[PDB]
Amino acid sequence: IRLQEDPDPEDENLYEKNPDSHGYDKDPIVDLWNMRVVFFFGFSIVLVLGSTFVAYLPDYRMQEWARREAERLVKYREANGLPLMESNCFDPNKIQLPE
Amino acid sequence: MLKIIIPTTMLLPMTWMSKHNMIWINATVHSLLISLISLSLLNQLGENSLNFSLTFFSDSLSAPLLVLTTWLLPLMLMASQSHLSKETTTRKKLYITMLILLQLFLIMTFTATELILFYILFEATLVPTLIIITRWGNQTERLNAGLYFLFYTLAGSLPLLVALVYIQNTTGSLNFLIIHYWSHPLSNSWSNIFMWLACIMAFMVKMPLYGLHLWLPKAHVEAPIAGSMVLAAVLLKLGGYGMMRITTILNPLTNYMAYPFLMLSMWGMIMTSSICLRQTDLKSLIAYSSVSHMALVIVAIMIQTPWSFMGATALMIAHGLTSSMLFCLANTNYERVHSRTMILARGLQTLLPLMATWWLVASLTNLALPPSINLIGELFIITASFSWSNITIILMGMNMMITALYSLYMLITTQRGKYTHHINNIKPSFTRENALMALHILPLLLLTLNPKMILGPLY
Amino acid sequence: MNPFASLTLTTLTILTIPIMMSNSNIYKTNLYPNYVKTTVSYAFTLSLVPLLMFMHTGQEMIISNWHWMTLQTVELSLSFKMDYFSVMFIPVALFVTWSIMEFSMWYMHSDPFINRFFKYLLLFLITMMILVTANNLFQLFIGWEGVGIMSFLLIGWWHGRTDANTAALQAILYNRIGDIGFVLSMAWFLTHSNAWDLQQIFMLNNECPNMPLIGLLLAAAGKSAQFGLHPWLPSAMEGPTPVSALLHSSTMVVAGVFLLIRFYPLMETNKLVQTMTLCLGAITTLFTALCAITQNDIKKIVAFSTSSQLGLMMVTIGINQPHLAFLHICMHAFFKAMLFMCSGSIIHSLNDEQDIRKMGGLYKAMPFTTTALIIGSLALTGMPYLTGFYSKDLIIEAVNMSYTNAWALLMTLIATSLTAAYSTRIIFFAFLGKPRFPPLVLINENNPLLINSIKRLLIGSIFAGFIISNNIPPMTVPNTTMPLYMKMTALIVTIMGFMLALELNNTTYYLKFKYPSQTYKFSNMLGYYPSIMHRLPTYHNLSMSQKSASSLLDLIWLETILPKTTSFIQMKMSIMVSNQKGLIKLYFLSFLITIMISMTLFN
Amino acid sequence: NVLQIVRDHWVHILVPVGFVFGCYLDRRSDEKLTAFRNKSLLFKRELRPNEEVTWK
Amino acid sequence: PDSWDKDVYPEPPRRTPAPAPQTSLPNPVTYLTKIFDLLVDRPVTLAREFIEQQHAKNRYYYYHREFRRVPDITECEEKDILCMFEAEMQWRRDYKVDQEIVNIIQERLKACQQREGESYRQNCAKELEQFTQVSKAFQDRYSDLGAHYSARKCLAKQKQRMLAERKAAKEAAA
Ligand SMILES: CCCCCCCCCCCCCCCCCC(=O)OC[C@H](COP(=O)([O-])OCC(O)COP(=O)([O-])OC[C@@H](COC(=O)CCCCCCCCCCCCCCCCC)OC(=O)CCCCCCCCCCCCCCCCC)OC(=O)CCCCCCCCCCCCCCCCC
Ligand SMILES: CCCCCCCC/C=C/CCCCCCCC(=O)OC[C@H](COP(=O)(O)OCCN)OC(=O)CCCCCCC/C=C/CCCCCCCC
Repeated sequence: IRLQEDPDPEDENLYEKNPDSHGYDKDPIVDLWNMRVVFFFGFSIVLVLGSTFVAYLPDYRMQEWARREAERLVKYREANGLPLMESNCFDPNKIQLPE
Repeated sequence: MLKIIIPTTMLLPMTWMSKHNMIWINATVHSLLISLISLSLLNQLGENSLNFSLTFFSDSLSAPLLVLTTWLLPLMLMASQSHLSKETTTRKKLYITMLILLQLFLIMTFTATELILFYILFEATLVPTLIIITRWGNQTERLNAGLYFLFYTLAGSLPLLVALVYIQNTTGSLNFLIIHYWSHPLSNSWSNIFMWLACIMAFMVKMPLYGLHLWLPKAHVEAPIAGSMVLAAVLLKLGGYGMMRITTILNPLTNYMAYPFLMLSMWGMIMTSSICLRQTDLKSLIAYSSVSHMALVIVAIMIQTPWSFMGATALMIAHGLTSSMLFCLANTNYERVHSRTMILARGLQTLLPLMATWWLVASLTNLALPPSINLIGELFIITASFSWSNITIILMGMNMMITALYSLYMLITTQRGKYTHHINNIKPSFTRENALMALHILPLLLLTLNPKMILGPLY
Repeated sequence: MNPFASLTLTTLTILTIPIMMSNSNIYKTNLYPNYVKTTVSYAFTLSLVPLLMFMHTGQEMIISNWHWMTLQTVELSLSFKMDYFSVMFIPVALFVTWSIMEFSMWYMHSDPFINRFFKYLLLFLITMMILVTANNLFQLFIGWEGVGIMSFLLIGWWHGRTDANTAALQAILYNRIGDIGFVLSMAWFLTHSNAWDLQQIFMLNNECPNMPLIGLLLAAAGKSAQFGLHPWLPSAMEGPTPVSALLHSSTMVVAGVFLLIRFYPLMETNKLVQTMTLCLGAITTLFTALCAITQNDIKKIVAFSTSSQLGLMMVTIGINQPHLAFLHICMHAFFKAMLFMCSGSIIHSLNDEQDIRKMGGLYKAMPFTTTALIIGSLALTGMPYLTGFYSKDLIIEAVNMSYTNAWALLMTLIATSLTAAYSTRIIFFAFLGKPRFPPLVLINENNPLLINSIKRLLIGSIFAGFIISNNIPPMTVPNTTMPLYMKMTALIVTIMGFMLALELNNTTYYLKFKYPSQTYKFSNMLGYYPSIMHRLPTYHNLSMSQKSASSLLDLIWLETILPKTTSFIQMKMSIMVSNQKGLIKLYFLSFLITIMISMTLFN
Repeated sequence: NVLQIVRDHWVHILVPVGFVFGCYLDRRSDEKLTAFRNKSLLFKRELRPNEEVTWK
Repeated sequence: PDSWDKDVYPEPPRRTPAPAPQTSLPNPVTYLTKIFDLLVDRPVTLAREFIEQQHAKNRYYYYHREFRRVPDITECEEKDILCMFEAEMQWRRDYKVDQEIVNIIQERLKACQQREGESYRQNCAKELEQFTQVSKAFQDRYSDLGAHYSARKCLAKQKQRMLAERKAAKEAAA
């Protein structure tokens, strides 16, 4: 031997001392409460409440507003015979081309 | 963003003042609460971003990454508490402090509004990761892995710093809004070519790009479980976010300078999938799968079309979740048998059924299985690449075939077959491990249910 | 509201219901298989009702109930197309699944995971229904991959069997090539039509081109096991007999044919793709029949018969007769499911013996399975008034009367003859003669479940073809006038195959032994395709994956270029700089040289 | 006893009070950027009879 | 129904043929339709009536947000950040509205194809022309702007198109 080294320790099994162990801590009470807080907070709170919050987030992307505006524009344009989509985004009168 | 930044800086003293047996409980509970608070950033506008103040802003691209980071912190806490049972109280608190500092730096990086602050923070993320790897790694190669990771990132990113200060001197501002509104075309000159190279190469090394990726297998194999989870889930997404941010000022030079990177990305995607086909180590297989997916993201960003950006963002989120779940499963297998060899342990389906179910789900999400967000992102990228050119479909099909091949090869080798006779220390799966897998997999399916939240600003 | 949409969606939802109840005490007990069977029966009746609604007035609908997401100008929504194809295929699939589930209640009684088996069967049924009723390409792809992965999970039912694992992986590989084709078609369609739904695709693509149609053809070939991508289907017989009866032969292998049917306007618009489809179907049916006529595993023989029928369907699509293909799909589902159930009964009675060389005497040993198999083989070969008559006879007549490839027509006729031949082989080597099984006779086919399931599938093999043919509206111009010899071609070739195969089988009783011929060796070993094409490409790919990519590039040259050379140069320069002896004379002479250089070279 | 509960569980308020302080600081930063309030061309409007500012 | 506008979403008048039976056999479709109406339609109608009665007791309203027009990028001066911001926001809103217009036209096309069924190639030629025109205009507007599109890029593209048209007209007149 070249050192005064400890031998490699044996692997410790949590089920030996605590057959109904959740694998969080060696202490049974702390292990049980760690399982309880993780499950409750994570699953219940985060998953369920965040999912319903995201589901019912207000339509700030203006999808339905854009649909209503498009409906009004289509109705007005096809009622008056105008093209449904104007070929230019900006006004050629307001655009000044070089000579 | 202060309502999310300050709770992390309060996580730090809480962890350092908590009892010796309550550190994990307190950290997990309050990390979950912070994630729930950060879920409120997903309410974005369709016109512009959320400008909180002069320093921080949130966008449709920044919000999913912030939510992913905040959700990822407690999972890393669970895995770390798995593998650090015998550590001393001070060292446990130091590990939790490193994780908290990494999360804080990542949040500030994603919310930063200037390119220089973004650079400072995304370089500051190196120190906690390097310390974690080189201090709590298991094998000898952790030191070499840390050196490779550090020097690859820094050699990539220093020219980015020089180019950023040059751009500020030239134009007047590094603010993202100003450089977006006041953008001017980048003429075809050698100086512009080298500026483009500096920025793109920094973020490509961060991606990583094929040929500049060996640090990724070295670090991911040799890092502890928390380091492996954070490195693949989030730290690989800094390059993609940066490239999606800086490409505003690099046009139209990107049309001419993207060919070598596109060829590298496609061919290296094929090559890394082939490498996955012949891997004797599970963590290495997962690492090279990560490289292939990030190469696909690089292709999407380089082709740079509105359909490619949405696919890139969706694929980044999906890959983060999937790679984190795969690393967790491999870590449980390793803790069972104390070795990373793939063929050492077999029959884990007849020895551990629920873990076999988790493996099946993770491998199904790893390959593009509809209607998962993985498939959504991959399909958008494939469509954009098809519009770009019509042989990219050949390359993408080859990659998909090899991806399915190696994913199912890993699943069959680890789970199916007959159990190894001499391995009799495989105890039943823990409630902690099962909860970890469930919390990895359920958000992915919920994001599949609601997909517009991870498609970025181009949606 | 019209009850059409409500009843169709209700059938799909009640199919999905028992999956939700898989986390309950009913799933923990032994009533789950009966529960699933009852649900499938109720769904079958509830889907029979809309079939009556359609056959009266020809009502068709599309239901875009749920809007998923809008990619700018492309709207992806959950839409269901309830047309002739859907409302005719749903009740047939539900009926076959009901029969297979009762047969599995009998067959898998000793399996500890019979509940999981039934849950997997129900999931496959749900995914197949999604594929059939899908209205847009994304939903069609969802059903595609769902049935693919369910096939993967059910083929490798016994996880301890390396052959089962290899078969599952092989099926996945071939289906992934098909998926490559499918993704190509989807990408082209979206890029060039701004849509992923059939209505806009048909409206805009007045002349569909080679790239999308070839993508669709490749996907169909991969899913339906045409030539080139065929071997996965015969190898898929590693799973339990109920899986082979329900999934592959009856419902899943017709997914590619169904996909090609759903794009029949585009197929009509193009011609080169039609020629390619005709040639592919002809070569597939010929090759599979030729391999079938000399197999000794009954499941293998039935699998090759299924592949030959799929090739016949592909030929039918290629001659621009999409509706005859669908009719043949239905008839083939019926009688092939019955044949697989009879083969499974024979296998289970002889203690898991699947060799016709060990079967014999079953004509009188097992009466009911004997008569059922005889009826199924008569229907398969095209008996003049059975279920298979109303499809195969018309298909052959249309092939003879069309402007087609002469070689394709010849191969189709030869394939029909070889179909008769292998049906005769199965009957002769399984039921005629003296017993060859082990002496302990455990033969018992008196189970009510097996008897009732075979009874239900037996009435369909006789009467269903007549009803379906006489109820559907005329959707094609009949071939009223044709020469008498061309009118009787199918019967003539069928009888010739019967006679020649019967003579060749009767020659086996002689006390004469001869070494096998080269043709026999070629046909028995599946044409050597699995050997060469499963050893050479895989060996080369796995050798290049390690010698070139991993070792030569990643571990050697990518290391040598950037990180190793830099470290070597820095180490050499560091040694050169730090190698100093600490001599003031030396470095003061260096100072003098530096002073001179600074004075002279700097101005 | 009750004191030991507070002695050990007093760290559970640090994150909530940090969240409250962060919300307060967000309000403080928002109140410093009120230079174009009720002045943009798009959202310019006359004030309601019983209001002073359009937003805080 | 009054939920949508019949002009925006046209439907041709529905002509359902009258039943003319020619046999004494009872109609299973009619019998099953009567059973379905008795067992399902009446209960769902009663439930909906109860729900709508509950709704009418708490009737409240929501409005459609109105945006006024603002000066556009053509009027904005160079590097005038406020005007550029306003013009960019207005341009993005107009882009969203145009996308929804294209979506409406596509929905019309799909519905007409499904409704006509076997005679779609002839009876849907009217909706195909409108879709062709709308798609052409939308492509000319926002065809190749890229991921970082902006009102400035759209204006530059329009200027290039106008210059090309002027050059073509001059060449033709020469
Ligand atoms: C590169 C070439 C590419 C070719 C592409 C095209 C291929 C077309 C294929 C056509 C069908 C070929 C069928 C036979 C091949 C498989 C033979 C085999 O393995 O049998 C063992 C196998 C028995 O297996 P086993 O129980 O294990 O017994 C072990 C053997 O005994 C062990 O004894 P074995 O090993 O001695 O048994 C084999 C032996 C005995 O088998 C036979 O004799 C079978 C004969 C079948 C009938 C053929 C003549 C049909 C005449 C029809 C006449 C009427 C025409 C219509 C007009 C009527 C009014 C004018 O056969 C031969 O030696 C050759 C038979 C003919 C081969 C044709 C392909 C030639 C390949 C290249 C040349 C090779 C030459 C050298 C051979 C190798 C070196 C020695 O036989 C069967 O199961 C029955 C076979 C089927 C019989 C009925 C076939 C009817 C349909 C085909 C004829 C056409 C009918 C009309 C169609 C419609 C026209 C419009
Ligand atoms: C589009 C680009 C791709 C085109 C095809 C490329 C083929 C690349 C080959 C795949 C690489 C293989 C990597 C590892 C595969 C899995 C491991 C493996 O090899 O298992 C072998 C496994 C089991 O062997 P068994 O035959 O069952 O014998 C069992 C005895 N106990 O067999 C296989 O799965 C091999 C299948 C590979 C198929 C290769 C050839 C495929 C055919 C391609 C050409 C056909 C084109 C189709 C024409 C369509 C016309 C419209």
